[PDB]
Amino acid sequence: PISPIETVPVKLKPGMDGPKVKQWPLTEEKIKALVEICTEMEKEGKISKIGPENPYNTPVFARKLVDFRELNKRTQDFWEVQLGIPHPAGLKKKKSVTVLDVGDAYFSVPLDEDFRKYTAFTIPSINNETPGIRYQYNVLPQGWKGSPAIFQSSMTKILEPFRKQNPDIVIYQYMDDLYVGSDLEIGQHRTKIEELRQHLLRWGLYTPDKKHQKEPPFLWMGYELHPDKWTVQPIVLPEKDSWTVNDIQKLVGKLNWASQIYPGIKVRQLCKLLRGTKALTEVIPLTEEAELELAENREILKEPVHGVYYDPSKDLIAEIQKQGQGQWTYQIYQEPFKNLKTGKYARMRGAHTNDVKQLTEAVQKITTESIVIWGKTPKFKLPIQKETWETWWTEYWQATWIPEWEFVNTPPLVKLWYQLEKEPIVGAETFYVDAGYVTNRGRQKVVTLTDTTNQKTELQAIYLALQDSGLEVNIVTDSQYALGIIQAQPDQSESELVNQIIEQLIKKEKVYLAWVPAH
Amino acid sequence: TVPVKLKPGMDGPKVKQWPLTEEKIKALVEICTEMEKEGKISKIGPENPYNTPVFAIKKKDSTKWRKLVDFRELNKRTQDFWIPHPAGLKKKKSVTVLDVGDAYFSVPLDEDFRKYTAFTIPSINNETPGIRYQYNVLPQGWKGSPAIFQSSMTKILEPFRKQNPDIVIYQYMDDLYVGSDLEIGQHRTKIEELRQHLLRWGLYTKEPPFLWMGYELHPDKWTVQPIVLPEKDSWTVNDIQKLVGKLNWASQIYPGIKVRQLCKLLRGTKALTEVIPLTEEAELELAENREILKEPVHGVYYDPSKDLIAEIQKQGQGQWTYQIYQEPFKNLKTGKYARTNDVKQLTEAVQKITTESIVIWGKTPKFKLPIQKETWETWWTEYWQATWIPEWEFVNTPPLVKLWYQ
Ligand SMILES: CCN1c2cc([N+](=O)[O-])ccc2N(C)C(=O)c2cccnc21
Repeated sequence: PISPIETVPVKLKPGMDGPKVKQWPLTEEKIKALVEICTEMEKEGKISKIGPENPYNTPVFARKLVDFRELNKRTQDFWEVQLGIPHPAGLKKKKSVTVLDVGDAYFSVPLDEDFRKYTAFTIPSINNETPGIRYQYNVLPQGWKGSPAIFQSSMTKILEPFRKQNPDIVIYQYMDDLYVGSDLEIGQHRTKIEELRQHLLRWGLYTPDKKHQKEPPFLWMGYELHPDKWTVQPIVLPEKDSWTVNDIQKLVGKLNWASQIYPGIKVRQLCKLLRGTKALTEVIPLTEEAELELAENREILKEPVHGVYYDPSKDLIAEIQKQGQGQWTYQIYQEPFKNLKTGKYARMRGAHTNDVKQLTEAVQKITTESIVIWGKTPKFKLPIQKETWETWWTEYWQATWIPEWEFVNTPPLVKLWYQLEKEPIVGAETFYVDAGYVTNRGRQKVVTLTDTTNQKTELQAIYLALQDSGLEVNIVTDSQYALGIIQAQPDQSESELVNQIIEQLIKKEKVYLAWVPAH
Repeated sequence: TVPVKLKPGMDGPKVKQWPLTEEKIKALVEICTEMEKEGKISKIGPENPYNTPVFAIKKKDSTKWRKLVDFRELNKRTQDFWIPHPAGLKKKKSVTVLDVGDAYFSVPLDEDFRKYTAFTIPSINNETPGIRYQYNVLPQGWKGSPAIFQSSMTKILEPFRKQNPDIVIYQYMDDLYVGSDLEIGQHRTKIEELRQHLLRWGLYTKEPPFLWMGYELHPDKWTVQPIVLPEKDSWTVNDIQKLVGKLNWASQIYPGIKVRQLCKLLRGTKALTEVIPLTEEAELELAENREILKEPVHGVYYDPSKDLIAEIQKQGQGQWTYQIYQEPFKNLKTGKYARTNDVKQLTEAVQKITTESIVIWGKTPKFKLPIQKETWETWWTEYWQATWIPEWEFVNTPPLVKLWYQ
């Protein structure tokens, strides 16, 4: 095991000891096959013949498959091998990029000598009178817990120097693949490409040559990648007259994949089909709306669209639109509508809400993801006026902040359909709600509904009071519950009640709602 | 090095790192490269599974950036160290804060403990593994650091201490609280001298950066906000209800409060705007209730054995209300904060509040923040400037409790 690579010291989970699992003898066909391989490996230094002084052993079988599962169960946790995956729009444009498959992958990195003994395995001897050969890996065993992370690690240090000597160049390590692009006249590129291979090769690392490499575009992690443009790997929307819950979910799934680049995809209608379904194999006939939606999506998908890459020079701009109740879309471009990316947001945070609250939340998610991709926040272009925003702002008991943003007059404009009077209305009837109401003008109505929550009863009362009152109305209640909800001023809710109420509210000229402790 | 161990049985933290802005990232890079150079920290390998979050914050009145590691989790799993907070400090006229964190960079860290100080510098869009290091010296923000350095610290301070014992010097984490009663001018003076005494006696082995715009806190003037009732000219049904409500609530705290009389004034189904004449009877009940609130409820004491809590409330307009108690309804303090944007405000308030908690009880409280996590997480580092990090939680206050403050 002669190598220029400093090894990462490994140790087994505390208390735990090496794996002492039995070897299930093999036919002589299998035995020979191993020996031959094991010997080649010995020759290469990857493993080394050891004595029966090693009390450890992992099973092996037949190519060679060493099962390290157990060891893996006894080996320390390493640091998360690559956390999140980079998104295509977060990249910079390249005159060219080449991909290198890393051969001799793990089978090319030294293993902490101190830890090798644990990798010990034995190949039975044909003759039964005789004992078998005991080896132990000298390198990162394929299939072992550390292998990945450790290799990943090593790899980058190997790259470390070269990188500095070629600041222009850019390399990204991803598994057993090495991605490299530059803005060098083509050949210069290929040239550097060669230097690279050699440099690696200088630490026993082999790689494929020009004619063997795959070439752009590059389908990776589900996308299609060119040095200067990107997109989602092609989506074919099956054609059939029998959709199964299963079929549906998949399609919807696929449909979403698109949304990040394809603007206007809508799943509302398809999704709806899944209600009350009883089996993955249950067949739901498409509704008229479903057909329409699918068809429409068929058309969008039909024409290939493609995302552009990041130019750290120019700014990031994000534009938002409400494409439906609790449904929003957005797009990030730097150069006018030259999208880097697009996307939707249907996140209903809380049982009740309003566009202002949501739109605000949308912004956040965007902000979060922008940072995660371009390390910066985009200036926003929103369909809401500052005045509207600020109004809601101050009112809300919760804190919140929206980075720099400009109003965009692109209907529909988000607004507040109503607003409670800050002071009780003079000359307006006053309803006292507790299952009914009693007003100062002598009126009353007491309804008793079947099947209802205490909280739901409260809302209904109020509801009644709204119905039976004139355009201006004062309402007194003892439900902190109902109060908070309304005070929040929702314009959409899961509960129909609230919606009915909301409907009433929107109509009224003025509405004062108040609380008073009960009993 | 002094051997230190986690509390029995606990393991090191493996917290996840929050995405950062290219800008903030670059900062930490520069910083760490230097720290590395000087052997303070060193890159670590994958054989290290631990990780604490790290942030970049700005030094106000400075061009330089500051690294802030979130040792909160670590500190919790860090064995206790089996100076009692000075009751005098809170009482002093003026207190200034110094950032004596760099002093820690001198003492070595028990090698066996370093691995746990693992933290990482994120990489944009996960396009690269991300720089990982661990500390070799005592790290700023770690519970252990001030303890271990306590020694050298008491020493280096002994002279000045007895030189002019008219001043109270308190250390909390990387913070040094200096209290005096001197004239604002003489203060800032003797203050600068300590800075120098510190440099001039090298714990920096640069003069001690001030914290809080160098500005001073006047704990002397920290007064509690009593509950208040509207002083209406004419009382409308509505006003009264709102009055009774508030009172009912406060009755929880002050048992002597009574509304029987005020509640009578609200007979039947009257109309909200109808103005009701206070009756001699009720008039003296309010008055009494009013007198009862004039001061904090008796019998509320600080139990060092319990966590200090702190909830803040938004009153809109840039004003905020907050309370510190260890038991429901049994506040030890209450105040307010006025104006920027919501977050900025909030973080300022939190820090302000924490800073007091520290000055009063030499301990940080556990805040209850009225905001959405993702939002906080996103911007707090943008205005944060303290060197410690309080423990927080996220809540959705009921617009009822807000109406009962300010
Ligand atoms: C230059 C590297 N490269 C690229 C980078 C990357 N990353 O950083 O995680 C992932 C994939 C990837 N691939 C495969 C590319 O083809 C590519 C295209 C354009 C620019 N850089 C591209």
